[PDB]
Amino acid sequence: LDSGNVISDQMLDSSVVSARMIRLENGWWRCVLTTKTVSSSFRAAYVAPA
Amino acid sequence: STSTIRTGTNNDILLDDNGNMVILRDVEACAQDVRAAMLMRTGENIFDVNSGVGYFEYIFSPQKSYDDARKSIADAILSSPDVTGIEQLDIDITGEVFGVDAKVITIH
Amino acid sequence: STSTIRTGTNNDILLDDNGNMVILRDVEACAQDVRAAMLMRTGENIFDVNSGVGYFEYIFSPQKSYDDARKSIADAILSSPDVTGIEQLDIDITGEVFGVDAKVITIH
Amino acid sequence: KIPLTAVPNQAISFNAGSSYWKIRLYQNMDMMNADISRDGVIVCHGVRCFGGIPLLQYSHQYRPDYGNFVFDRDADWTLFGDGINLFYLDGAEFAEYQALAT
Amino acid sequence: MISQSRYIRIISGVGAAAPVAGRKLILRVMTTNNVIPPGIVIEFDNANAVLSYFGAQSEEYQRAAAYFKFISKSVNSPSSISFARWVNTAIAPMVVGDNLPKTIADFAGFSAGVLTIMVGAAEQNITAIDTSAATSMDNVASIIQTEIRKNADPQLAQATVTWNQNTNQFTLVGATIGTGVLAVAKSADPQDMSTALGWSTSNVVNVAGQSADLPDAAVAKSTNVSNNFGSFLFAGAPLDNDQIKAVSAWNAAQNNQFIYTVATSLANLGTLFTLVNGNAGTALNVLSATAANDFVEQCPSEILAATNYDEPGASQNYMYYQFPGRNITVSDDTVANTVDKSRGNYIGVTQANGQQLAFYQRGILCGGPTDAVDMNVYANEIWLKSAIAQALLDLFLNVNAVPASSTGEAMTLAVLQPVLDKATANGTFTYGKEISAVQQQYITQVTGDRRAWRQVQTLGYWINITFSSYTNSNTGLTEWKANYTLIYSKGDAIRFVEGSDVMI
Amino acid sequence: LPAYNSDIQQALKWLHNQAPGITGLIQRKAQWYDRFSRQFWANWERDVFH
Amino acid sequence: LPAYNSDIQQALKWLHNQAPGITGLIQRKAQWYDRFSRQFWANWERDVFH
Amino acid sequence: MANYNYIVDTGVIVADTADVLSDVEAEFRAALGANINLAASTPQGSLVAAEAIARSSVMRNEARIANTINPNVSFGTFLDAICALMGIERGSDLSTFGYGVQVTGRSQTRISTGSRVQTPAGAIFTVMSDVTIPAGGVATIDIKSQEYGNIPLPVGNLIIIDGTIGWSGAKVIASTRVDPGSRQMSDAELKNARVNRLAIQGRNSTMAIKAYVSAVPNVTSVNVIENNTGAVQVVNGVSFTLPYAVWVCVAGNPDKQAVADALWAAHNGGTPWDYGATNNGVPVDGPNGVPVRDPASGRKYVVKWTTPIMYDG
Repeated sequence: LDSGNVISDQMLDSSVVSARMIRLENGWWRCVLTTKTVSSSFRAAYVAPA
Repeated sequence: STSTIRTGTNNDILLDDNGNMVILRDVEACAQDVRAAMLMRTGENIFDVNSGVGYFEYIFSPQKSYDDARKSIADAILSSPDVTGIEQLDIDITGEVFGVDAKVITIH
Repeated sequence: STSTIRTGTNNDILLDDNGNMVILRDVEACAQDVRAAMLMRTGENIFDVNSGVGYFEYIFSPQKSYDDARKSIADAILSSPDVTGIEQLDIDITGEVFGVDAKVITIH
Repeated sequence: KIPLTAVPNQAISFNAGSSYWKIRLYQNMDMMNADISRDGVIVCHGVRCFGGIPLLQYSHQYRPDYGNFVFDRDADWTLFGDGINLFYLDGAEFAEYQALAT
Repeated sequence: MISQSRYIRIISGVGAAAPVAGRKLILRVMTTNNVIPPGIVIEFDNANAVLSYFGAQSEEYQRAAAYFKFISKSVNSPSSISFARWVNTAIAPMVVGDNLPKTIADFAGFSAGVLTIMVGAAEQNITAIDTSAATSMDNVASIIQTEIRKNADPQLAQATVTWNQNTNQFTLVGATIGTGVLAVAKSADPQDMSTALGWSTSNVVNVAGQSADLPDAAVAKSTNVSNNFGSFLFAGAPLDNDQIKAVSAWNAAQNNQFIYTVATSLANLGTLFTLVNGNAGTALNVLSATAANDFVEQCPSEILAATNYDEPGASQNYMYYQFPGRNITVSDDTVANTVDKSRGNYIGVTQANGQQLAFYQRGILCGGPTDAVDMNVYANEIWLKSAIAQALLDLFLNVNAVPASSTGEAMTLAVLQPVLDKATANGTFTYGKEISAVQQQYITQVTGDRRAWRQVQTLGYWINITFSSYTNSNTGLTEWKANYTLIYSKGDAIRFVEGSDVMI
Repeated sequence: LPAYNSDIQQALKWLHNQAPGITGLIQRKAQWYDRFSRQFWANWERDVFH
Repeated sequence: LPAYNSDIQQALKWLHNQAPGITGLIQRKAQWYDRFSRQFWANWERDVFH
Repeated sequence: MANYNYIVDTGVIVADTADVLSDVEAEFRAALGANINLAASTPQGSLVAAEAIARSSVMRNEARIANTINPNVSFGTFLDAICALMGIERGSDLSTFGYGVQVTGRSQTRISTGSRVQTPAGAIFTVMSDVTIPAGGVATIDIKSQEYGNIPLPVGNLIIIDGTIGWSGAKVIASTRVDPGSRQMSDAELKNARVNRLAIQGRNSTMAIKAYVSAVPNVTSVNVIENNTGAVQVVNGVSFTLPYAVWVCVAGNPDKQAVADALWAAHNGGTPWDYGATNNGVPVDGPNGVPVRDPASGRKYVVKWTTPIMYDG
């Protein structure tokens, strides 16, 4: 959040392509994730603190 | 002036971690070749009969002089492409084992 | 029949008071040449290898016979344009120093 | 092909293509060099050697109807006789080879 | 279909293989590396083994790589090297017991009831440890560390664990420093780690916590463990003057057993020479401040280790050997004269502007007036002493009794004869040298017999054996002892050449 | 009258008993030629038989 | 493949160490040829270098 | 006096070292006297040696660069000769990385120049030392041993030179990935590129068009004709004075854009593209075939090509 670097992305399948962070005012940021997997079995999306 | 492919303690092609066959240069190739020649025995080389070591005729069979075995082994050590001459040969014959020791001379 | 340029106790051209290089005639030129030849060492003459005194292989290194050093020094004294033959050679090898003494023969 | 040997300096004469040839091969610094003479008359001096390109460069000399020479790879006097060869080609095949070059 | 090796077996092997039995003259390096246990010495036969055990980044690998690649005039190589540890500071107790590649992650299924027994000051046991996961050996090491920390013993309350990879050992470390003893024992529980782990099984190295010690004590203990070496050395950081002086004195206490080689700079020679006047067996070498060390101090050790003593014509000179890898230190006559007066060794350059010549020049060695100064004489005396001692012990162990009569002394001569023959064929003895008047007087003073100087001039040695009686300090009783005296002409090597020629 | 052997496996010798590699290579070449050189002729003649 | 040295200083042999005269003469010839034979070629190449 | 004019019309001449040595010996012998001594040890012998080496070296070096304009030459002079048209050298780069993954014990430093390996046995070195967070995650910087355009597989790595308790050389796709150039064109493919360019420039307008379109995938046949006049020449070309009268056949034109791209390469420079007489081959599109602007620092252009009328026999 504070520095603005995409730290870790993981490949279990052929899914991910790119990920990026963009600066916004007042401690706000936007996260983008691009996934291009051969299959189509999207089931759920999880978000949690680390 | 010689070269060959490396083999392990058993006489099979040995590959490195990278999976590439290695072509040994001289000296070491001479050692490998002389070991293989001494291990060959006569009677089975098609296209060249009467080459090898006469184990079953000159060593294992009961014999009179044992000079013939020395001659045959000396010939087998020779005929290598690089070997020039033999420095020593022992032929121990102690207990049950048939000791053999040799020191070979090469151009390089 | 020979000639050369005079040099001092160090191996450099020595000039007289007038500033003229002097061309030494025979006899003395022979002495200069033989001193230089014995001091010249092997493996240095480009365009003629195998000429000189083999100090590091024949004298300084531990050796078996020491005859080889005598032969090498005798050859080095020879090959001078004027030297004919060698009368004496000593090779004292007494104490710590390796003594050498010789007397040669010229045509004149 | 042209028989050779592993020697830093050499020169051979041979009769091929209904003409008399004499080639001198020698090493200069790093690259190899050649001297070519025909029928007792000098032709070229100090031409470098490379794999595939022809030895005779300027248009007039190489042929109205004669041939030319080409090394398979870069020259090296220590590899002559073992994996390095020199070949002679008369007019027809040299012409088709030159056409194939472009 | 049954195998060749049951009937015919050829071992082959590259040339230059010389089987040898007897005293070995090889380098010994005292290091402050943590990996080496204090009480064990290790011998290697190749640079690759050192690389595998220590790793490329280590200084020791560089030292060994420089050491092994060396050829003498007669083609020879050191073919061996030894290592030992010197503890610089106080250390905690520790254990280590694995050498073989047991670790292939077999901890799976071993979680239930881990009951490794740790025999500390008071007997204590460990509780069940989960190893069924067996994800990684560092993970299970941390797990074991945490379970050990669960104990309340002062030593195990802050213990640590470590696993090395290129070599395969598991190590424990105590909490306090300088005191304490640990031990480990197996139990009757079928699924125990100690049997699978390196420790508590057969050859396991154990360490007792103990304070810092002087280097001389460390080398003395190392010798007490084993003494099959020559020309030991300290690696790592340079030592101060006082420690070097102490080590030199301790080495001089032994009579011609090893060589002490050290490295130093030009500015430092003025101090050391005054301190270490006499004290034979110590070599001084000049080191360059500007460039890398290049390990100049190893040169005499390599030269000595390359020497073969059984074959004839063995004695070699130290004045002219070329080391292409090393750098150059001195290039002027004045500095060379000062260094020679200071009895130092160096690699001097004779020229530039063409092929260079440089060589390890001075074969001299600091010592008192009585003792030998040249290096080759020192090495020859070392070998001679070893051979004589071995022959005498063989005699004592073989014959049933040695009577104190003429027969006994005859037996002693008979036994010593082959060693003297080997020596005179080797080159440590010399014949034909001229004897000065003062030398003749000295010889006659040492041995009561006159005309022995003629013997040492002709053959090169003179021996005599007599027997007497004495009483030992430990017990009031008396025994019989034999005394011999040996005088021989020292070997020499060419250093300087004199010549002259006359036209007629 | 003298016998003709014509066997591929004649190349294997004493020195190759515990060798899985070279022996496997030669043997595989052997059944390759067995499949595509002689059994082919047998099938061909059995088919050309009217 | 064999190395070619082509150096003037090779003429000096180590009978000549304490000689200021002959060594100085040879060396001065050496930088003369260095200046006017090869550094010339380097400068010419760099100038004709388009 | 004793000079040899070793440069002649035919070329440059080189003599054996014995000949130049003998010539220098003759020069000094005439310089001083017939009774002089010429050996290595004596100073004048050293002068002979120095002179012979100098003469031979300078003469050989001059003979080295006797011919340069001919494209047989190499090593810099040829580099500039080819770069006059087009040519890249150096390209000697090795792919430095970023965002490595390392897990190990707490509060430790990995010494620089550690060794890591990939499954096809590629050796990769590290760059700079760093501490390890107690969590067990840090970022590393890598480099390889050989300076080659290596392709490292995205697989968990193996450590060759191992520090203490440091494992799991691991990848992350967040790592910056660099493709390194590796001496791609040394000495001969430069000549091949020169040959290709001179072949390109040799063809005229029509030949270039037909050659380029012949290279387009799935294209079967092409016909090209130039009116060069406002009258009829083969068909009713009266549209402009000098258009391109172009017809192309294909088995489907899988790459519509690429067909225009090939055409865009071939343009004379003063002649338009549009064609049509309301009866000739049907154009694909009316005003334009929507080409690409320019692969190399450029803007839009427009072209025009037609297709034949299908028939059944």
